[PDB]
Amino acid sequence: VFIVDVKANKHQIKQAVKKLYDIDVAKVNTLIRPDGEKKAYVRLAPDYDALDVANKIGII
Amino acid sequence: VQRLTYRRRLSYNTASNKTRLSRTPGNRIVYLYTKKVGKAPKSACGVCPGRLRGVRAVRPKVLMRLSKTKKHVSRAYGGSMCAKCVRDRIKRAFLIEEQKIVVKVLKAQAQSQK
Amino acid sequence: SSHKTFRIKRFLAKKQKQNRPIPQWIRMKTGNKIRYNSKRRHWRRTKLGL
RNA sequence: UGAACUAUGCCUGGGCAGGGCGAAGCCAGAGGAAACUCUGGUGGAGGUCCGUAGCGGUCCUGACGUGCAAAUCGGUCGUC
RNA sequence: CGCCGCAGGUGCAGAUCUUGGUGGUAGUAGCAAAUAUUCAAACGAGAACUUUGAAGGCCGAAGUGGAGAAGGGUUCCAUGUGAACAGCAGUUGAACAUGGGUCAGUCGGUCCUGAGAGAUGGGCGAGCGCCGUUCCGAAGGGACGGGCGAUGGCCUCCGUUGCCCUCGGCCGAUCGAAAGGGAGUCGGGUUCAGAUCCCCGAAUCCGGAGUGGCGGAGAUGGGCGCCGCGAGGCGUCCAGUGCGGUAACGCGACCGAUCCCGGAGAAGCCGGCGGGAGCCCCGGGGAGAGUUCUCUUUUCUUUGUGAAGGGCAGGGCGCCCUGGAAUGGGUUCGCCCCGAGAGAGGGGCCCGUGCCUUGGAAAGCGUCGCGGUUCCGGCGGCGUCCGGUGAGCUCUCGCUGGCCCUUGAAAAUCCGGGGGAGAGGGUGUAAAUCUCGCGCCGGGCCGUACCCAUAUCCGCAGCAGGUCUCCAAGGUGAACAGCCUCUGGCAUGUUGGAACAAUGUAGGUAAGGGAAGUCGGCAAGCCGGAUCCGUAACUUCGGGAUAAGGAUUGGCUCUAAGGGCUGGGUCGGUCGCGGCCGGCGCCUAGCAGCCGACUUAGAACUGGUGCGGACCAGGGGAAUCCGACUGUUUAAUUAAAACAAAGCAUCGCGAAGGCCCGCGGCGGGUGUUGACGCGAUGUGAUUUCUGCCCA
RNA sequence: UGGGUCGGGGUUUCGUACGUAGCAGAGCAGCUCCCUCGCUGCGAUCUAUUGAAAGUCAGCCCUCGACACAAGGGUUUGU
RNA sequence: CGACUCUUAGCGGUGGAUCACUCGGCUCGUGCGUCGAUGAAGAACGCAGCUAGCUGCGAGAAUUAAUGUGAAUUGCAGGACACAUUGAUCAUCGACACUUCGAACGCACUUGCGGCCCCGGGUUCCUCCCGGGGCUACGCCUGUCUGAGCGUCGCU
Ligand SMILES: [K+]
Ligand SMILES: [K+]
Ligand SMILES: [K+]
Ligand SMILES: [K+]
Ligand SMILES: [K+]
Ligand SMILES: [K+]
Ligand SMILES: [K+]
Ligand SMILES: [K+]
Ligand SMILES: [K+]
Ligand SMILES: [K+]
Ligand SMILES: [K+]
Ligand SMILES: [K+]
Ligand SMILES: [K+]
Ligand SMILES: [K+]
Ligand SMILES: [K+]
Ligand SMILES: [K+]
Ligand SMILES: [K+]
Ligand SMILES: [K+]
Ligand SMILES: [Mg+2]
Ligand SMILES: [Mg+2]
Ligand SMILES: [Mg+2]
Ligand SMILES: [Mg+2]
Ligand SMILES: [Mg+2]
Ligand SMILES: [Mg+2]
Ligand SMILES: [Mg+2]
Ligand SMILES: [Mg+2]
Ligand SMILES: [Mg+2]
Ligand SMILES: [Mg+2]
Ligand SMILES: [Mg+2]
Ligand SMILES: [Mg+2]
Ligand SMILES: [Mg+2]
Ligand SMILES: [Mg+2]
Ligand SMILES: [Mg+2]
Ligand SMILES: [Mg+2]
Ligand SMILES: [Mg+2]
Ligand SMILES: [Mg+2]
Ligand SMILES: [Mg+2]
Ligand SMILES: [Mg+2]
Ligand SMILES: [Mg+2]
Ligand SMILES: [Mg+2]
Ligand SMILES: [Mg+2]
Ligand SMILES: [Mg+2]
Ligand SMILES: [Mg+2]
Ligand SMILES: [Mg+2]
Ligand SMILES: [Mg+2]
Ligand SMILES: [Mg+2]
Ligand SMILES: [Mg+2]
Ligand SMILES: [Mg+2]
Ligand SMILES: [Mg+2]
Ligand SMILES: [Mg+2]
Ligand SMILES: [Mg+2]
Ligand SMILES: [Mg+2]
Ligand SMILES: [Mg+2]
Ligand SMILES: [Mg+2]
Ligand SMILES: [Mg+2]
Ligand SMILES: [Mg+2]
Ligand SMILES: [Mg+2]
Ligand SMILES: [Mg+2]
Ligand SMILES: [Mg+2]
Ligand SMILES: [Mg+2]
Ligand SMILES: [Mg+2]
Ligand SMILES: [Mg+2]
Ligand SMILES: [Mg+2]
Ligand SMILES: [Mg+2]
Ligand SMILES: [Mg+2]
Ligand SMILES: [Mg+2]
Ligand SMILES: [Mg+2]
Ligand SMILES: [Mg+2]
Ligand SMILES: [Mg+2]
Ligand SMILES: [Zn+2]
Repeated sequence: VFIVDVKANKHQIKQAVKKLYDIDVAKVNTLIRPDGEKKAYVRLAPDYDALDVANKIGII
Repeated sequence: VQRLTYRRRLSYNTASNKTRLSRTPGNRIVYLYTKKVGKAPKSACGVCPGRLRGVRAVRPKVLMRLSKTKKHVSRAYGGSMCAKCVRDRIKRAFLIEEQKIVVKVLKAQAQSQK
Repeated sequence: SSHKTFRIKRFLAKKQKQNRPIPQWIRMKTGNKIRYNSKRRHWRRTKLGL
């Protein structure tokens, strides 16, 4: 789960997460929060685990 | 009795909001949103009330994904004109053209006099 | 309503973030002269412009 | 500057229990010289009748009248 | 601040004076619309109001239930606080504080056009501008087609590029619907709060593929010479843009452009029938509960199969073939149909939401247990069964009618056909091509929480007001009536306790009389449903009419009548205790068995004459005036005799026009019109009349 | 001794309770080695038990039966 | 006796007059007298470690650079900062940058949808998908290119 720029679309979120975390993602679901920020649910590819990626990202 | 609710935000009994009752594997009754009833083509003649046979009655945009056979009949004007009016036009074309020969011959034999 | 445009939703977002109590440390600032957020809005008393 | 209330035209949607009366058309039977007539069914018309929802607002000149309400409430009512 | 001068926005009790503050009134009015609360316990300093349990009630499916649109905008959800606020209180909250929460190719927006809005050309206008929307425009910037070339390069040969030829009117930009049109997502699980969006599993639409992804189709057969016992082989020549059915039309594809034609989109209201489903009801079989003082094989609950395919029922056909009908016949509740082809026989097509099947039982649910993973989509056992009814209710599909001086959208979008410019290959393990099967890739943007109202919207408020919709159980009953109940919900509507004075508000009863009351029967009361009788004057013959008036109505035990399904066989004369043909027989006044709704009529018995026992539920008649009727009207004192109306009469006008708008344009409305039409008046159905006067 | 609360009796209101029994009962349905005229059910209502049952001071009358409770509390008042 | 009521006084409440103050106005005067398609004014949305308003700022967002200055900012925290192999803060401001609407400019907006030319990626060049960059308003002037005319002519 990420907080992203409101002007970024699903394609841009997909590329952004791919290069600066070196992971492959399956799909991106997007909503705009009531506070105005955009939230992205980025589902990783089956061969990637979201737990160790979050561990090395630092959001455990 | 278990009462029902709409599953979409359209809350009015409009022509695009028609539903039918369905029993799920979970043993509950739910609304299933039906599609509009399609119509077979009417004959291109415009003289006979019945709609065409041999052609599936679906909504117009469904015809894009149907095969050719399901949308016509193996005959001249098939899927556009009824068989009866095709027979009438075959006979009418022949007889009128034959009658053109009659008037052509008739003046040919009548022009023998100066 | 549930059906809203992006501009209306963005407008409601800003009105929501600015409807919060003032931070406590503000009163400690020299020459503060601010006691409380006088622009607090409750959804039931006063309605938004739009 | 206003048709977010209201007035009217247009566009596109949605909606209106249960009963009564019984128009045309039709069937059969009967009486007729004919012209035609009578009887029993069938049928289901109508800015039709009783009456819900809805819409309206007659009377109590009822309640209230610093009200629940800057026009509301009860019963009774009109239309359906 | 005094004194000498100077200068004023220089003196308050009033002005229903301005602003601010404070009294008496007064601990007063009041906290009284919609039946209702009680017991115990918990937390807590504190409980009429919070929570849990128990009990008694209410909403009673046209809800006080479950979900939406508009509007609100975080009110949603957890935890905490307890100042203020929630007109008593609160341990509670839509309050306050801190955090959290809205996930989509297939639900909408987006797209289309509607009534309409509106640029540009043009016209007008001092001017900002506004008129106009096809009108006073050189308004097509596109195209597979062909040619000239650049060879840009995997220069074989196909993609590019510039120009030319040819073809080309949405003849009008653009905007305009979260209820119209508009391809395609369903089932299960999951949260404190999200799900048709997340997870799991099943699909599906659109778009793309140049080098072509795989199959299949096109498409691969005949003739003649020879070899070869024959089978089978070689050479040459000729075919081959599929095939079947009399037909309706069928089959998996089934070459084809500009152009043309057509279809779908795409159509009102109402009636009556029929099919299907969901619900309701009835008889059994389970599982779990309830009652058991006596009875009750009893009462209650529950007892699944999505989309998408395939097959089969069922419904419909104004579809075909044979054939030719009066002694007319078929046929509906009604109708209606037939030598322009009835009946009958045999076929074809469409829909198929029903059943079976893949999905599928692995899921779900109900029960009985066993493990723990503080709080496992844990594990396991068993079950998820058989039937019957219907003018039943609700959706849906279909058929057939009725009504209109009313005829009930448009456009995006998709498809079929007609025509045949072309393209394809030389007999190959072939080409062009393919709406057939499978395979590969993608679907961006915005919305999505919650309330949706006797507390989340508007009305100054948690205001008896207002605010658009969907679903809809049992009994009674004509019924979506009223009354009671189940699912679901709530706590009596911004307080409680004690009493039961007057006066009130709301609701009842009252001997005898019966409108004597009053402006006036105002108000109240009488009547009331259904069945059987029986109904006048008058009348526009339709009505009046439920006229008026009278009788009956309960309970129980019966008795008749009103239907549907099957089977009606004379015999081994023989063998496929049963079957092929027949010597072998007369229900033909129809029987035999089984099954099943309500409804009607009659009778007996019976109760203290009570029985539409609550609920529901017309007082009636005789006249006069006005308006014909139905309709409309002063939102907030007048619902009427007022307005309207059909009918009647009159007037203007043939378009260079009548009437009307316009500051202005030869601008605009009637007018997508043309005298059976528009425009302007009066009168006000029907009937009967409408006299005299043009000074 | 007192006044209460129950109970009892009296009064009075309504009208004859539940259960049980009946060869009462319009009738109807089953059993007939049975019965020689019967039995087994359903059945509103009827009869007897039964002027029964139920209520009756809360502002009815009398109790002397039962039970507990009643020399208790607070505030004031002087010629 | 007390209550109650009235008058006066002390004290205490209620209330905010009076007085003193004034980073505000009002008036007069002076010098300048400068907006915008190189996108103005105005609007919207964002930007702080803790930040709602005000203020400042624009994805480089309570500010970068540069220059002057010379040890702070400060509510709290944090970490800088030899002040010379250059520096806190503040001021100035000439470099750079400057989101979306708005004359607002591809078309349209209470929404959304295009077209053209380059670059990168999936392609593994051919054009489909994704991303990035630059263009695509009206009027008008000079010039340019491409054209039209049974306008006037010339030659054939
Ligand atoms: K076909
Ligand atoms: K009727
Ligand atoms: K729409
Ligand atoms: K109608
Ligand atoms: K059962
Ligand atoms: K189980
Ligand atoms: K063709
Ligand atoms: K809503
Ligand atoms: K009292
Ligand atoms: K009187
Ligand atoms: K009427
Ligand atoms: K009236
Ligand atoms: K005119
Ligand atoms: K007149
Ligand atoms: K005269
Ligand atoms: K005259
Ligand atoms: K008895
Ligand atoms: K007795
Ligand atoms: Mg989304
Ligand atoms: Mg729609
Ligand atoms: Mg099914
Ligand atoms: Mg408006
Ligand atoms: Mg309006
Ligand atoms: Mg009527
Ligand atoms: Mg009526
Ligand atoms: Mg009223
Ligand atoms: Mg009054
Ligand atoms: Mg003065
Ligand atoms: Mg004064
Ligand atoms: Mg009081
Ligand atoms: Mg009160
Ligand atoms: Mg009730
Ligand atoms: Mg509700
Ligand atoms: Mg809440
Ligand atoms: Mg309070
Ligand atoms: Mg709050
Ligand atoms: Mg054109
Ligand atoms: Mg549009
Ligand atoms: Mg929810
Ligand atoms: Mg199934
Ligand atoms: Mg026939
Ligand atoms: Mg199972
Ligand atoms: Mg053709
Ligand atoms: Mg929701
Ligand atoms: Mg209210
Ligand atoms: Mg409000
Ligand atoms: Mg207001
Ligand atoms: Mg009450
Ligand atoms: Mg209460
Ligand atoms: Mg309330
Ligand atoms: Mg009396
Ligand atoms: Mg009397
Ligand atoms: Mg009198
Ligand atoms: Mg008198
Ligand atoms: Mg009255
Ligand atoms: Mg009469
Ligand atoms: Mg009787
Ligand atoms: Mg009238
Ligand atoms: Mg008249
Ligand atoms: Mg009115
Ligand atoms: Mg009025
Ligand atoms: Mg009135
Ligand atoms: Mg007349
Ligand atoms: Mg008239
Ligand atoms: Mg006694
Ligand atoms: Mg004082
Ligand atoms: Mg600097
Ligand atoms: Mg739009
Ligand atoms: Mg010339
Ligand atoms: Zn035809």
